[PDB]
Amino acid sequence: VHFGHQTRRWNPKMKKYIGIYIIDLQKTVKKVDEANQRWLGGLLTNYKTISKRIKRISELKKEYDRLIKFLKERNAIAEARKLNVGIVDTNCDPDEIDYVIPAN
Amino acid sequence: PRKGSVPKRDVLPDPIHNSKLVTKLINKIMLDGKRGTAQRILYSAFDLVEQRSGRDALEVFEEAINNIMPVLEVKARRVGGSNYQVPVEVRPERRTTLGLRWLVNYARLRGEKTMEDRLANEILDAANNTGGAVKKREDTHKMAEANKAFAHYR
Amino acid sequence: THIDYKDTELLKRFISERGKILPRRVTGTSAKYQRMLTTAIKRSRHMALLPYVK
Amino acid sequence: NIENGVAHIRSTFNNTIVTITDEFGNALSWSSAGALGFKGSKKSTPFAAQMASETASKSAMEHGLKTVEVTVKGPGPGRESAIRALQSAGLEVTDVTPVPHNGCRPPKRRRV
RNA sequence: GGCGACUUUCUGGUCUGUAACUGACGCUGAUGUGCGAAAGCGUGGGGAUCAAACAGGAUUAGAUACCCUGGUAGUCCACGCCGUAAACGAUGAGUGCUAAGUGUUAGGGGGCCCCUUAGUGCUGCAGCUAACGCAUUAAGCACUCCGCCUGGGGAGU
RNA sequence: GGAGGUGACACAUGAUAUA
RNA sequence: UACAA
Ligand SMILES: [Mg+2]
Ligand SMILES: [Mg+2]
Ligand SMILES: [Mg+2]
Ligand SMILES: [Mg+2]
Ligand SMILES: [Mg+2]
Ligand SMILES: [Mg+2]
Ligand SMILES: [Mg+2]
Ligand SMILES: [Mg+2]
Ligand SMILES: [Mg+2]
Ligand SMILES: [Mg+2]
Ligand SMILES: [Mg+2]
Ligand SMILES: [Mg+2]
Repeated sequence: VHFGHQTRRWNPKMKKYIGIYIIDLQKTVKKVDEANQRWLGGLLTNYKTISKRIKRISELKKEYDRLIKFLKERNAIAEARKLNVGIVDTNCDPDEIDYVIPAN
Repeated sequence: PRKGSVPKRDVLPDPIHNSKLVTKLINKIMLDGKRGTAQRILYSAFDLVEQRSGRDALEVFEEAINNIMPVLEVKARRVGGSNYQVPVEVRPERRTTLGLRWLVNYARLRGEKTMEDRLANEILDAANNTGGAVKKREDTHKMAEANKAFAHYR
Repeated sequence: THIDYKDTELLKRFISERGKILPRRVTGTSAKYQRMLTTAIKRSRHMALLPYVK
Repeated sequence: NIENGVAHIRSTFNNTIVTITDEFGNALSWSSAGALGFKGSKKSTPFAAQMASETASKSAMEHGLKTVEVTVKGPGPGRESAIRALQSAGLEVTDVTPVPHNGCRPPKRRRV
């Protein structure tokens, strides 16, 4: 859980956390103490609308089959980073993680 | 049409000669839905054929139709400033259409007084490789072989 | 090594079936080698050691 | 009576010309699309080329020619048609298109 | 600006490494002086191809065009002149500093890879921008010098 | 997938403001 | 629409 992505794509901000690059296992352990489907656009920023679908899911079969299945993560961070913890590989941006775990 | 080909309608064989081609001929003869007149003309014409030739009317009629049906036709085409008459091969179902259409159309232009007389003489003529309908087929091949260089268009 | 225009056997390997110089992306030669190759082949063509167009 | 020969094909975008000779270069019989009464766009069709090599070959074989070589030229579409028909006239088949090594200036492009 | 077959002769510049040497001898640059595609001009040669003008043939209501058949200057050489182009990266020169990734050209060092110079491309942060975009080859951050701009037309008259 | 290089018959016209 | 022709 400490072998990151290839060198030809490693973000420069993971140099402290980092052939291929190997993660900082020693630093992740100290960081770990400090700390499945598509993410709908506006899951957090549009709860005034999603909750209606969440409520309508609780309350047709064609909708529910996709609704149950529903209710890489750049959409989610913006929904949270704009509101003012997560595994952060070398290719991922660390500057936008409050509790970054530098483990693969 | 743009979507695709449309299914065609079958016809019944005629009660006298057990022939679907004869039924299709009656429909070409028929005007304004008057089928009884068309049937009367066709069966009277076939009696004239059978006795002016000595043979079966149907047998003469298949010979006559084979001499009218074309094998090659010409199609209009626009090719960048020059209309080209592209020669194409007539499909088997269109061959029968043109054979029957030309036979009736050129029987209508003849000088005999009754249509049964005109149709019977067209059939007898076309069975001897003559007449207006056979000439029209000849002029269609004469237009096609004059353009067989243009067969490379589509 | 420096390519000699007299060494026709080495040069023939880099010409095609019509006597054309083969591109280096085909033969895998490097850029500086291909430049030396081209001068030697043109020298050898002039001395009739290699054909212009066969 | 000559048996060994060479067949020259000159296919352009306006006309196809075929000349048959020995290896000594002295011609024996020639035809073209124009020699068959074809005019204009008819003179360039691949079909119209084959009617010309067939005519040319029949005249060369009349002299008694059996084996002929092929030299093809020009970008005219009547190339396969005029070459396959060479083997289709009882003749035994055993590119000379001029390319310059950057010589003379070509004419201006047509602004049609 | 430009430079493309090969050979010889004459000759300019750049790059890398080294750290012998000199010891700030540098940068920029008004005026000035030179070089400067193509067309063009003068004198004299040359003249294959192509081709302004021009002629004929087409097309068209007309066709002083586009297309076709020809064709002169010119296109080529030498020596003078001309000094202009969307002469463009539409981006003046010099110097330093500021994430990365990835091709390529010419080198160097070390163990095909790693490091490093100098060019030449693409992508892309920070920053900048009206936006497009630029982004260690800046259009970022700074200092020096030069050139230039101040609504459009009239008029580069 | 997106860029940069490379190459590739005939058809005339429609006043001013207000829109 | 008010015009122009
Ligand atoms: Mg150098
Ligand atoms: Mg200076
Ligand atoms: Mg000055
Ligand atoms: Mg000049
Ligand atoms: Mg001309
Ligand atoms: Mg001159
Ligand atoms: Mg000069
Ligand atoms: Mg300017
Ligand atoms: Mg600067
Ligand atoms: Mg700078
Ligand atoms: Mg960029
Ligand atoms: Mg670089």
